This record gives sequence, structure tokens and C-alpha cells, in this order.
Amino acid sequence: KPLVGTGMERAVAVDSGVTAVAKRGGVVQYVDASRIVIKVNEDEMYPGEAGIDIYNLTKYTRSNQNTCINQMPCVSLGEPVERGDVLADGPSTDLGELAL
Amino acid sequence: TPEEKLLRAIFGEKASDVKDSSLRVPNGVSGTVIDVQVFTRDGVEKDKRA
Amino acid sequence: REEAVVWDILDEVIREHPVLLNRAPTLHRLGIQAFEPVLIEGKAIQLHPLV
Amino acid sequence: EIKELLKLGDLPTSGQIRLYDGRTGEQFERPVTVGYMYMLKLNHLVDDKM
Amino acid sequence: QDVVLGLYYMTRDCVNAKGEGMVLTGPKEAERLYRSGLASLHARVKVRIT
Amino acid sequence: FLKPRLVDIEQVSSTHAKVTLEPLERGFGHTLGNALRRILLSSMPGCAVTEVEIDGVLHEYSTKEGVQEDILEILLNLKGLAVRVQGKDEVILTLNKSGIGPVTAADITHDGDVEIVKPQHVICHLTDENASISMRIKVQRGRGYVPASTRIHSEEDERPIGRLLVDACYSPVERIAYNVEAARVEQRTDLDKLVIEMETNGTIDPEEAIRRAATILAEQLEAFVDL
Amino acid sequence: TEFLKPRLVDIEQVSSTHAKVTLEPLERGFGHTLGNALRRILLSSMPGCAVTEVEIDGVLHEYSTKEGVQEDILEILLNLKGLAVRVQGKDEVILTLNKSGIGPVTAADITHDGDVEIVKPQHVICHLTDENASISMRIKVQRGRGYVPASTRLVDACYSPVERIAYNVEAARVEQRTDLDKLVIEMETNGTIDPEEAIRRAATILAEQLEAFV
Repeated sequence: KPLVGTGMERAVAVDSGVTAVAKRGGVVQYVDASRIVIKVNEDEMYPGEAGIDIYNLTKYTRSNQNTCINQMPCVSLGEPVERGDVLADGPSTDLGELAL
Repeated sequence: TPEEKLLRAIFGEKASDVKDSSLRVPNGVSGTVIDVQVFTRDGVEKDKRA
Repeated sequence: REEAVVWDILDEVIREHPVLLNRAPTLHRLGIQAFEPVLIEGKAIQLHPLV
Repeated sequence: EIKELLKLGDLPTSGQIRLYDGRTGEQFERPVTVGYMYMLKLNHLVDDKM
Repeated sequence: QDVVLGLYYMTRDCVNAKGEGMVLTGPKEAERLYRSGLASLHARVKVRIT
Repeated sequence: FLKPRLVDIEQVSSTHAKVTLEPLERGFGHTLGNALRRILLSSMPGCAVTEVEIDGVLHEYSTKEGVQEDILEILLNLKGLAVRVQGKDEVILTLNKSGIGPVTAADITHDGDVEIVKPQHVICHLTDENASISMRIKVQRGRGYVPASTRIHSEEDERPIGRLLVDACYSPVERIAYNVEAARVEQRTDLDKLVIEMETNGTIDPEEAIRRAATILAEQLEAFVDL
Repeated sequence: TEFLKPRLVDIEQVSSTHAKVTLEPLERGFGHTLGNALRRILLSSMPGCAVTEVEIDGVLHEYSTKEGVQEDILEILLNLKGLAVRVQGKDEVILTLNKSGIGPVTAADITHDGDVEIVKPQHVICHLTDENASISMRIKVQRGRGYVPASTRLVDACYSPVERIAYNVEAARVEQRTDLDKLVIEMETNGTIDPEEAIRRAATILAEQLEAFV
């Protein structure tokens, strides 16, 4: 994480797709280093199909520059998450901020 | 040539009709193998590993 | 095989045997200068500050 | 604003402190500035260029 | 740069410093004075030199 | 040429402590404190985990289904597990646990010489009702910093691809500080004290440490005293 | 948990006063830990016999000129700090220097005593100019441990044999190790102790302090 910062680092991390952002808010049903399954809140949920949002995380893989791009879950089992919250950090991102 | 022929004669090695093109790790770089992909022409039999 | 015994043999061929060092924009003749090699662990070239 | 946060920090306003050489253990004349700087590793890494 | 900043800080003089005014037989015991912590690096002193 | 001796050794926390040396002549507090800081921070006995063979894991870069820690991250956690042995120079510890919850450092299999100084130390979590992790944790003892890279030269068929190596962290010491305060014994001109404030993972006792430190010290002086 | 010991120590003499010794197999950082710990005790705490209190012939204070000698009182004292001696059974001995006639008054013109050993009889104390030139002094010499300057003490205590000590840690290559260090200890002495003897007795006191921890 940058110890000294500006406040853009959060925005740069999120707007770039490197991280994984919540589609809809709710409580985390399942947390694995592989995927993340969120049980949607009913106010945000559509009537049909009910649903849960399943995020399949990217794991260790080659970048164009031959670096490693790997996502890590930043949330814990059964925790409230709101829409537009960071679900998993990407490479060089910490808890939603941008750490280069 | 003559002296290579004596060498094989002494040590009794059958020099193959095939030359070695095998892919080997570049000099000095060392790591762990995390994946293997096998692409095959359509119609050639996929080998065991593939 | 990089057998351990070879490093000492290299110290022989290196001792008195200058090497040429050169930088990117060679301007005057000092852009290339001869030095006596010193074997150093690591992948970086070390260069005397005064030069 | 920075100096006040250093007051809350328990650390001097000058931002400099006394440092001791780990070899002789003796002090260093003058205070030296010590702190925390964010530092990046660019990829020129030596075992490519070489 | 670093080298000349060293020598500048070496031969320089402040107005009052440890060992000011004393006299020494030669450079050998001058370093002995400094390294031991008795005398400051810069202080006005008469010493015998050759 | 009056010689020193130790004095009250004050434990404060399981981590750090302040040892003291009372009879030091002029300036000898510095001559030792720096010379002692040197060997303390560097050469000391320690036992850090080295080879770890886990359940289904081929390499440190995968993820075990049912645990939210990447394998690479779990290996790093092991490098920070503090333990101590007595009569063995390498012991292989078997860790087993399952069920939803944290897998701490107290869930391992106790051995006669096993002392876990931080039973709460988090190895990794467990995210599913039935998910089980078995690992053979091979802990050895040594000196200094031996990175996992320099280990693969002897090799000689370490074929167990499931045996993943980690970096050797061997050392008890974290932070060492020495302060020399003037010690006034009832009759003497001027004498000094030595306050050595050190910081440790709890795997070495203060009196033990300072001896082997000074031990190596005089042992190197052996040659010195002649030519 | 075995620990590496040195080997090879070729001793290169530079004349008879000083020399540069070398030690090849020192592990990481041990070159400084040793080189510095020995530099520390060499320059500071050492047995020595120097000159301290000087009561002279006619002129009591340092601010004057003795008739018949071209050296200012201050300059002659500096020569005294550099007179190297050794005693045997005395912790202080008071000698007596006498001489006259045109010429240098050296260190061999003093009165020899049972415990007096002058290591540099040629050492120039001062000259003696035109006429006969009177000079006699009772020189009070004491014994101690270290360098005690006249200010804290009337001359500075030179007791240390050592003049200048330098240690340099250069990288030592052991046959199958990365980087190990060497130790180049260049020492300097007044000649009342031989270089090889000193560095032994220096470390001796060192280890002698460890005697409650071995």
C-alpha cells in the first residue's frame, strides 16, 4: 500500500479492471481463493431466477510483459458488502487502493 | 569422417538417423513449470500426454 | 558443468589481462578505457567512481 | 500540518534524528533525515540486460 | 561529488570545538585524537608537520 | 584491567527483554555493545521450516479448493512460524485440520521437543464444512539466511514435486539496541553499565543467546592471539 | 552450526616500526566486528610509559625562551611526548638530562638508570647553540593506561604505544563461498612494543574481559 498518497489510487485501482468489483450488494456466502459467491440483497435482486453473484477470480497467469497478474480475495466469510465495493484485489492493489 | 568412425567403432554407438531439436531451458533462468499446452494438427493422432 | 576447480583457472587468465569498457555516446577517446578485471559475484558491472 | 502530525507522532519536528553506524557503533555527526519513502521497482532488472 | 563533500567537511573550521588550541607532535597522533573521540574533526590547532 | 560479569536479566515480554552487564571500564561499554550487536543480529542459532509437502499441491503457484489463501501465501506464513527443538537437528511435523475456521499453529501434532511459542499464529483459514489439509512440515536448524534458491544445487533427486521448499529465515533476533549508562559502584572512580535491549521471537532465552554470541567472539580471537 | 576460523596470515614487515598483517577467511561482517573492536582497544586502552609532569631548569612557566636553545618551550614539549621508553620494576622513575657544548642534545645524553630503557637514543630533544649553553632538568615520568592529554591532567600522556591504526575490510573469496571478508590491519607504534606482540596482548585483554561468559 502507499503510505503517503493522493486519493486517486483508489479510483485508479477500481476503474481499471485489474480488481474485481461487486456487481450487487449483499453478504458473502462463500469465499475461496478461486471464486467468490455473494448472496444478493432482495432490494437489489430481480424477481425471476432469484440469484447470487458468482465472481470467478483470475489466478496466476502470464501478462504481456511476462509479469504475474493474480487476484486475491480481500473479504472474509459472511461479511456485509455493498454495491461498488472491492471484492478482490488484483496485482499491485491493496484493499481497494493502488500499490505500485 | 575417418576418426569419428573409429570413435564409434571403439565405443560401439549406433549414430541415429535423427538429430536432437528438443526444447531446453534457456541459460541461467530457473523456475517452476506451471503449465503445459499441446496444440495438434487436425488429423494427426494426439499422443499420450496430449 | 561449472565445476568448482575452473574458477581458480579463470583467476589466472584474468589476472594481468585488461578488458575494454565502453559507454553509449562515445565522444572523446576516453569513451573507451582499459581496466584490469576483478571477478565479482552478481550480474552488475562495477566502475571506479573517478572514471 | 506535517510538523503537528510529527508532534502526535512523538517524533521530532526537524525530521532528523541521530543514527549510529552499525560497524563502529559510534554516532554520526549532525542529525540525518530518516523517514518512509514509497519506492517502486522498475523492470530493467539486471538479469535481462546482461 | 561525495568525495569532495568529504574533504570539504574534513578541512574546514568552526569557531569553538573540542581540542581547540592544543598542539600535537604529528598527523599520526592527530588521527589518534580524533578517532578516539577526544578532538573534533575541525578545530584550530598548531601541529608539527614535515 | 577489571573484567565484567552479568547482572539482573529482566524478562518483559515473551518477545523481548533487557539484559545488563554491570562491570565495564571506561569506554568498554561501547567496545562490547557494538561488537556484541554485530554477532547478535547476524550469527545465532535458529530453526526455520524448510521443506513443506502438502496434500494435493503440485507447486507453490496453485490454489487448494476450500482455502482462501494462495499456496504461495501459505508457504510465506510458515516462514514466520516460531518453534524450538532440543535434541533433533531436523524434525518433520504433521499438521492436520478441517472444518470451517482458522487453522492456527496449535493444531499441529505435539512432539517431545516441540514447543510452539505462538499457538495463535495463523497458518491459513478453512472456508468449507468438509475440506481437509494435510501437510508434512520439515523443520531444521541452522544459521543465517539461506534462500530457497541456493538450496537447489545439491538437489540429488528431490523428486517429490509435492515437496515445496521455502526460504530459510534462521535467527531469533529481531531488533538489538545497546545503551551505555554510567554505573556507580559504591567505590570506584568511574565505571559504566551495558543495557542491551533486544527483541526476539521467543525461541531463544536471553542468557543462552549472549553466551554463544560471546562464545564465537573469543573463538575467533583464538588465531588472533598469535600468528 | 559449525563456525569458520581463519587461515594464512603472511606478515609483511615495513621496516622495524610498523607493518601490514592480513587475515583471509573471515565470515560475513566479521572483518569489521574484529577490526573495529581491536582498533578500539589499540588506540585507547593499552599499557604505556610516556612523559607527564616536567619541572625544568630555570624557567618555570611555559611562556619564555631558555637562553642558549633555539627551541621555544612549547616545541620542546612536543618532542618529549614522542620520547619512547619502557620501565621494568618502577611505576615512575625520574631521570636527569645534562649536556653542554655546541650541538644537539639527544636521548642518549640522559642518565641511565636500572629500569631506564631508551628505545631511540638518537631522538632529538633540542639543540644547544653558541657558548656552553646550560641545561639540566628533573623529568617526572609516570605510568598508566591510555592517552591522557595535559588539559584533563604538564604535558599529554602518550602512554599508548600505538600512533595510527587503520583497518580495511576487503572481500575475501573462499573456494566455495559467495563473499567473505579479509582484514587488513595497518598499525603504527613508538617502538616500545613490537607490532606482533601488541596485537596479541590487545586481543588478550579483550578475551580476558570475556572470562565471565566463556
